[PDB]
Amino acid sequence: VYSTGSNVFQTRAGCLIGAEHVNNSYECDIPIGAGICASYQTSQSIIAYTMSLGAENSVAYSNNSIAIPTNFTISVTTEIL
Amino acid sequence: PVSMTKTSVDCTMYICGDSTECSNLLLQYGSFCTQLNRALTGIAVEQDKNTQEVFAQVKQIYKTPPIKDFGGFNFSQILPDPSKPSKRSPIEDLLFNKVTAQKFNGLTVLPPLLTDEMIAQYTSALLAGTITSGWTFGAGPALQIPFPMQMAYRFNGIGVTQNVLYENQKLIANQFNSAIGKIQDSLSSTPSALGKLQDVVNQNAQALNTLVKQLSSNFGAISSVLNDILSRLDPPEAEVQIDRLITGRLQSLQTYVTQQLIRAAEIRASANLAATKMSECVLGQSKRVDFCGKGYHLMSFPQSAPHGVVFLHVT
Amino acid sequence: LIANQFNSAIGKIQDSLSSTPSALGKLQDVVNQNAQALNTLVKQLSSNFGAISSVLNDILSRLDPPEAEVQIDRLITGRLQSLQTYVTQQLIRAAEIRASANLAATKMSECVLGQSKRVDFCGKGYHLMSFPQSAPHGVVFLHVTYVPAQEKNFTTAPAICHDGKAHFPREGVFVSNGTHWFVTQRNFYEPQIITTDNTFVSGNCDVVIGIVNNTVYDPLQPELDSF
Repeated sequence: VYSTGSNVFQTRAGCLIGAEHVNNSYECDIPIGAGICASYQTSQSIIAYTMSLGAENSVAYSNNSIAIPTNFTISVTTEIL
Repeated sequence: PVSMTKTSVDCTMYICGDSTECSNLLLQYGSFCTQLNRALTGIAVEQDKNTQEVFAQVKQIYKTPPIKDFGGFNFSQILPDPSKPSKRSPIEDLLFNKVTAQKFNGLTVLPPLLTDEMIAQYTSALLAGTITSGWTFGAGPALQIPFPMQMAYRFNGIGVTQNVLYENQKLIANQFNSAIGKIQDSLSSTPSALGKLQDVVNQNAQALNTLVKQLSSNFGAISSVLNDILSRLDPPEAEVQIDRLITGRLQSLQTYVTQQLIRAAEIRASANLAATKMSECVLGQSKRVDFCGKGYHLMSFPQSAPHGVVFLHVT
Repeated sequence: LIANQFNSAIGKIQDSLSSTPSALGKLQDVVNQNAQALNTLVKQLSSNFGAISSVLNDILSRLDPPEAEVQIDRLITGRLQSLQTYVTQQLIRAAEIRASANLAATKMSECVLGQSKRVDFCGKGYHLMSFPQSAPHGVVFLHVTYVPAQEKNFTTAPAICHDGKAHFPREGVFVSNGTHWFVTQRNFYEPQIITTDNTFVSGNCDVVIGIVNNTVYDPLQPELDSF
């Protein structure tokens, strides 16, 4: 409720104080908005970051390539309503 | 429709704009403003929940190979363009162009959580997974497959021998390409199709404005402006006037929040329908009739829209 | 193997539900909501609403029946408005719970008593079965599902021209390891010798793109030749 002149960060949501901007892209912990999420990590302080949406992967397409599995797994999940 | 605009209303400075005595008199009314703030905050988090649950169903981020050898098929109208910085399809650019005030008393808008570029990033990833894996990647690890092979599999799904596909390949591709172009022209021509989105926008752009006009209702008071009473009256009758003013405005605010709750419930129902349609008409092939368009279902592709989703059903 | 994996899965269900206290949040908050709403209703009792005091008796014990009805009017107006707001809130959330209950009943009829082909309606993966469990004010499904793993690379073709005739697989796909050709089902690696009996013939081999030359096996031919 009282200011700090140290480290402001002007995002599209508004002005953030008390956090450090991070050049890396991580998963969203708590939502601020406009792609920007924050967490307490490393010394350790609170950081705000652009979300990393998922691990990048490119499947090797061809016109003569088929992928077939050989092994399987029974897995059980829970769901609550 | 996918979601609606996350609005937010301040209670007190909407009611008693810069008055200490008015805020003090509203404090005698209990905890209404806290209830209103909690209700709108529930709506605002619900919108982001709906959008995230609709689009984020894929664990990875896929992308196309540079070699566009799809047996003669074409996908250039729906695949993303690296030419624009607005890294979308042309069709989504028509969707942006077809769909189209003042901040004074607490009537704020919040930005959405998910920006439109990464909405396009999920859309690209879903398209890449569909065209490179068949329906397998919704059930585990993505597995590569030639495209006309899996089209033959979907004909085997609907009741046609795959024999039919291979001996009649190229014409199918021609028809498919022609069909896609018509859709773009059908969106280039007709302006009245997208009203199912825009009315939603209008249904926020209409009611909100009327709320501001209820600032000019006397409710029996001598004036509609707060400072004129305070510049004229002695408090043991000014309170008699301010009581009327806050009663009328509080009732109007309660009307607004009730209507917003009902609309938000309807939008959530629409979003659940859209999520199920995403899971069924895209990630797999449905045997159910007319759940994914008219005719026996083959395929569908998603495209993004401002607060909305657009499916193309290939039948 | 399936038995042991199933046992391990059940054990990790028990351990995961015993360890994480944050799984049941959907069952928690609704309960909290009711109490919270109920709580603020009683918190509306001591609001004066611009009248003289929040006790009915003190207005009665100090003022006149030609006077006090104005205060009582204010009291009943404020309390009545709060009560009507409450019944609006509860009835809306009741509609929400009805929506969830209809969803739960549809999952009851399709995931449990039958085997649904709809993807992700019965949890992630290829659905096998499900079991229901009772929960405080709610239901908890366990979806038992099937996933693939350990994929490999294989080389394919759409059809095979053996003797001027196109050959299509009856059910499955043609694959090659580089040296020979085999036919297999589409979700588990199990090669077989390519016969007539697992294929069928339709037309010649001058229209289909990507067709290769190979042999098909006649079951009748070693029986006829050896005799």
